[PDB]
Amino acid sequence: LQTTVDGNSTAISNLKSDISSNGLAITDLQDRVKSLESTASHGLSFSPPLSVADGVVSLDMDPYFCSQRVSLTSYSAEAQLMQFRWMARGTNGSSDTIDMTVNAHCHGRRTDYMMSSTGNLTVTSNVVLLTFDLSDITHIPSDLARLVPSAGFQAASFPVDVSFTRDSATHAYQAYGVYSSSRVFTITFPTGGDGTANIRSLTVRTGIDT
Amino acid sequence: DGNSTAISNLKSDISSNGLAITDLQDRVKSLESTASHGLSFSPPLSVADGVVSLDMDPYFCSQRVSLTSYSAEAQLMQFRWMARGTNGSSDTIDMTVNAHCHGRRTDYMMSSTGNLTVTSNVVLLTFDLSDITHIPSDLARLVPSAGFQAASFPVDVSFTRDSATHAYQAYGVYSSSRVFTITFPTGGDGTANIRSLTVRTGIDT
Amino acid sequence: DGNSTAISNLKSDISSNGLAITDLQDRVKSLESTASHGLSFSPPLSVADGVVSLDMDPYFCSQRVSLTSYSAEAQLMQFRWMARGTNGSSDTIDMTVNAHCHGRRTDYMMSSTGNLTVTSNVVLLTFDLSDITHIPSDLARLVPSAGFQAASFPVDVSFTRDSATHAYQAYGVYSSSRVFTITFPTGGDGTANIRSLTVRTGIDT
Ligand SMILES: [Cl-]
Ligand SMILES: [Cl-]
Ligand SMILES: [Zn+2]
Ligand SMILES: [Zn+2]
Ligand SMILES: [Zn+2]
Ligand SMILES: [Zn+2]
Ligand SMILES: [Zn+2]
Ligand SMILES: [Zn+2]
Ligand SMILES: [Zn+2]
Repeated sequence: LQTTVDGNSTAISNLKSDISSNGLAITDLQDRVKSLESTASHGLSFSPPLSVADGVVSLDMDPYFCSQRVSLTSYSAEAQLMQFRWMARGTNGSSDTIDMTVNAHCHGRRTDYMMSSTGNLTVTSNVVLLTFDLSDITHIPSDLARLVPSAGFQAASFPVDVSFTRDSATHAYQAYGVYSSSRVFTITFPTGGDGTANIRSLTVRTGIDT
Repeated sequence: DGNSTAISNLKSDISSNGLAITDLQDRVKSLESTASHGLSFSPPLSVADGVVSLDMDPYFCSQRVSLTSYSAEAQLMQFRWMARGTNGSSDTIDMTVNAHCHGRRTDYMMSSTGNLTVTSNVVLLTFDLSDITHIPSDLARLVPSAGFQAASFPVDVSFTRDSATHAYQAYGVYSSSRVFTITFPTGGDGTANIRSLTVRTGIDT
Repeated sequence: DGNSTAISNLKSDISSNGLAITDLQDRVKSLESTASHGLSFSPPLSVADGVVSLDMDPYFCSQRVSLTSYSAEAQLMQFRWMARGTNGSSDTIDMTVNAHCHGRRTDYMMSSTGNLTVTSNVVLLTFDLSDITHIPSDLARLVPSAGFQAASFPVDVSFTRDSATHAYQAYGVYSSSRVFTITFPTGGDGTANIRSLTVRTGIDT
């Protein structure tokens, strides 16, 4: 009986020792888990144009502007040469309309217009305004987005080159256009004289950022 | 019996350890669920030694804190290029070419002092990179992008014919990455000679 | 013997706790190895309060879900620039300048007021920002990028001399970030006056 009690006491002391070892290991774990819980990269999110899908972070790229070939580079979208007819509308120095043959070269988010006319435009003053509304294109191109300027571009007048024949002589002017809305721009240019007169063989060259 | 008290005390400590273990298990299971553990990066994003970068083509873009336009130096290349009549001419003509490369835009300004014999009212004139002998060091600035190659593109031409100037808004098209052909009116019909050909155009590379 | 049973029971629970601890140590070691810990982000990527962004120059690019071209408003600046003859002229000439700033491109359309006295067959004409009257607020739009400044660039010029028009494909080059000089033929020799000078060029900013 004395040996029972004394032996059990030694066993208890050994158990105490094990419990303290577990106690210490618990504290080390608690410190380690506290440290892990403070990890800065935990909870990261990504704002457009960055995005995550199934743990893969990507840069979302507009193919008319940029692409990747390992590094971020310029546009991958195919260029187009659009060909259509556009009835331009004279105002402010003309009441007439003129049918323009238009080639629109769309490359990246730049669209360059090259236009020439058949027929003529009667003018009454030394300056005329000519309006280009997308609704007046004879057979609207499918890719309409390429003919609409960006919000940034729309905010300013932009240069337009014009040439035409008046009294069997060709005149040419550095002129300007401006968008009155996303679908409509108007150009203003000298007519090469005063009074009622006719100009023909009108060419318009300009370009826009889309 | 003194032993019984010691046993009762040990039980309480074991139970305390158990509770702390359960708390740790819950916290570690929470840590294992952390959404950011699974993260990788797709080009043009890349990671090296824990640093995540945007890899940038210096001909297109750069950083000055924010992502901005190209840092690559522009170049004004000057060289001669033999162009080849390929329809409406079987003649050739040596062009003096200035190529202004700025970012991924390359603008051509060409002129000639020679003569081109043409046989019809339209001529096709071909520009193959192989016909540049004194090549510049960055020949990739003369190669259009895949996207740009997909369409015809505007070319202005001017020349003299029978002592008269002619100028036309004309078009070119790449038949391959190294070759484009311009198509333009010759200013008349039959066999004739045109002089002082100027060509102005540009490409996106 | 009774406390012997109780000691066996305590032993079993202590053992269970130790094994639970070993498993937690393995899981925590694994968590400590997590590759995504300590990720950082290099310009133009940045992080603020755990949100990772692409910092975008609004004159170059923007996002509309995807990374796209500039959002900044275009501007048509109008000002007077007094250009200075720096070879083949010691004269000055006042230019009316429209600068069309769209994204990081600035296109100049200039027309002259008055006559420029030239002395030779080529003139150099200098455009220093200090000579602009009523300097725009966004002066940054008139300063070429470091990349652009590295090369000469095309400039179109036209003017009148002795009642005849002349027009040349010419070139300019920046001597410093604030100053460029254009070089062009004057259409003759000796002392003369040219008028109605127009200049058209563009720069990447
Ligand atoms: Cl006992
Ligand atoms: Cl324990
Ligand atoms: Zn006129
Ligand atoms: Zn973690
Ligand atoms: Zn002709
Ligand atoms: Zn138990
Ligand atoms: Zn286990
Ligand atoms: Zn003077
Ligand atoms: Zn001349």
